[PDB]
Amino acid sequence: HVIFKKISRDKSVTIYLGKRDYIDHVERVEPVDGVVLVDPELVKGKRVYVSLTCAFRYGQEDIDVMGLSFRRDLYFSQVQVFPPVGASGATTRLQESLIKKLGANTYPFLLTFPDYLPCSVMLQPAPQDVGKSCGVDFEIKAFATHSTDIPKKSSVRLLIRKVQHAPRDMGPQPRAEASWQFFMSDKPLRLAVSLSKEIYYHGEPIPVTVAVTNSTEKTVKKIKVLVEQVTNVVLYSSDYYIKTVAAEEAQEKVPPNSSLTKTLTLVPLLANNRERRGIALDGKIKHEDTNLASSTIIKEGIDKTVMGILVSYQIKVKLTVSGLLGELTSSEVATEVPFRLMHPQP
Amino acid sequence: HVIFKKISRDKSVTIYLGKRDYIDHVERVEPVDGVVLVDPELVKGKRVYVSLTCAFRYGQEDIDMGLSFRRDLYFSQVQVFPPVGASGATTRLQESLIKKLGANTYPFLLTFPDYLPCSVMLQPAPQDVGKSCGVDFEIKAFATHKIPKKSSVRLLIRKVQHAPRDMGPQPRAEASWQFFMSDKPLRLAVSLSKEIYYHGEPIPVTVAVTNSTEKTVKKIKVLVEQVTNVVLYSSDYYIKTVAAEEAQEKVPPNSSLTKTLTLVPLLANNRERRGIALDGKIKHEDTNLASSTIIKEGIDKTVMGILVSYQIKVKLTVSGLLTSSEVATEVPFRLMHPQP
Repeated sequence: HVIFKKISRDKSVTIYLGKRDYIDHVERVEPVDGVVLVDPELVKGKRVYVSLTCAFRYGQEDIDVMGLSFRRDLYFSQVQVFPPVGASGATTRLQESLIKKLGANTYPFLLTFPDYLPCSVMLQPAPQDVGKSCGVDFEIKAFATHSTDIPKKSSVRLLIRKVQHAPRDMGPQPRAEASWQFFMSDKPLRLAVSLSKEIYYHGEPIPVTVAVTNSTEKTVKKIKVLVEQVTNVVLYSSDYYIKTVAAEEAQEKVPPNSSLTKTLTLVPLLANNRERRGIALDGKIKHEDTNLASSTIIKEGIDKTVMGILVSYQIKVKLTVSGLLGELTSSEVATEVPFRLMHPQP
Repeated sequence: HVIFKKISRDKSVTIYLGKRDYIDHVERVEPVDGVVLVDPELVKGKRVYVSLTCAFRYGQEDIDMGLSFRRDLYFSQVQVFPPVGASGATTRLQESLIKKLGANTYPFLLTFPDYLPCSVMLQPAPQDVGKSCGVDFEIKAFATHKIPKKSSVRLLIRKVQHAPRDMGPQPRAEASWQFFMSDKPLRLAVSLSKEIYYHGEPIPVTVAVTNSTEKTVKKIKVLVEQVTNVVLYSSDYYIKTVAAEEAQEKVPPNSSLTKTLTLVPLLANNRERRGIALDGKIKHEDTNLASSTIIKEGIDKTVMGILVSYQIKVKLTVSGLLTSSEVATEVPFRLMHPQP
């Protein structure tokens, strides 16, 4: 979108990139295309490498106590860029323009993503947690190696994002119908759930049309619709945990042998969901305001399991019915229907 | 398709067309291009118009007798005689027919707008002896002094859709359920082979079910459902099962099963059934089940007529701890004729 630079401490290696965000489509991931500008006197008789790193990070910064920092590399790849051996391969329009502008000391790099990688997802801390941080982030590091024996001064690092957008074509209209049976009763309780579409945007309302046809003597006390964020953490073992994001309930109760068809609109927002621990968010560039994490789309039929933070969404409708032992005691019937919460295509 | 003619009863107007079927590509509909041969002695001082008409029709004959309903969903007409100046843009078909027939041929072009249905009829029951319903298209050329019936000539045409070049995503539907006592879930997932299927082509329905409840899934049943939308004065719906298959396998508590069942929706298995949507006929010939209607996205006017869509319904019979619970989810697909 716009060309940005970062110069190393010793001013030996300068890195150039065209964009911060790199879009993961299901079929293919957008490659990291860029150039490095070197000072030939400063890089005389040393090798320069450009690396791409995907890291699972845990920060902890307690005042007066300790500073513990944890890191696990899910991906690491590097290509040599200096000294040049022959001509470079296929170059992008961005790379060709930048070599043309800067000069002869400019050298291109291309780092690619495989199929088994997550996206830039961070986890929200509580006000109980002052220095705690958790998330998956992507890094490009250009470094020189004076091998007369890695200097920190020659190395220059820059944060990037692997992002997913909403697909060109929408999925099926997500809908489910259920007919439940009780202790001895011949008559059933029927529930039908329907959403307006498969994919919703951040801030967009979700019209959940719910159609309950109660034909029993049982009274439906309240009907509750809730947006559930399914957060999956994969590292050594796969760990699923569910959190409620947005919730609304109808004012009307459903009578015995009577039906109700009501549509309920739910808006999931981070502005309503602040201060809660473990809420998955879309990864920041540098300390800016963010939203709730986008739905992760994984490539089908891949060999290796995807590690990191994987985010799923679902509409749950809960029905409290008057169960056994009378009207005073109650039991639950539920339906879960998944959906995608995603950013629009630019 | 070859060139065909129909002559007026008084032999005043002869209409020529190159084809009967006109393809509704979603972005633009194929226009009706033709010519009209006229007799100048019989048409001296008269005005000739060629019209295109879309009509919803209903017929009733003999129970206790005659009733016919008609709604013109579309009407447009163009004047051809007497000619004022020169013709506009002409197709190669129009130019070839003007040269071959001579001086008294006049071209017509009648275009379709975006909001129109396709040629869809409805199948009657065995007992329904004189009952017929459907949306049909008409081309009519007529002379005007007051319009005589003898001077007019009418000719049936079809608005048809074929399967698009670009196919949509692989159709997937997931749903989970929690029962009355147990907080344990039952998850059902459905996947299809294709987004678009052809007439006669088998549909592989891959059903995946993971049981965590204390309850047993007795039978798994898959249905091909024809959804028929009749729009005139209000939007009305009815759903009819076309093809049905059930698997012999049952799913126990704390178990998982993935099964793939094959269904072939055909009219041959669905004859003698009332309300079944069918692709419109030319004249009494054998047809198939109606093709899935594709409507242009973001159009201003509501589409009237008979609109046909297809869906895969899978329902699981879940036995309790009197009668068993049923849980179901739906997934759409398209059933269409292939590209010529």
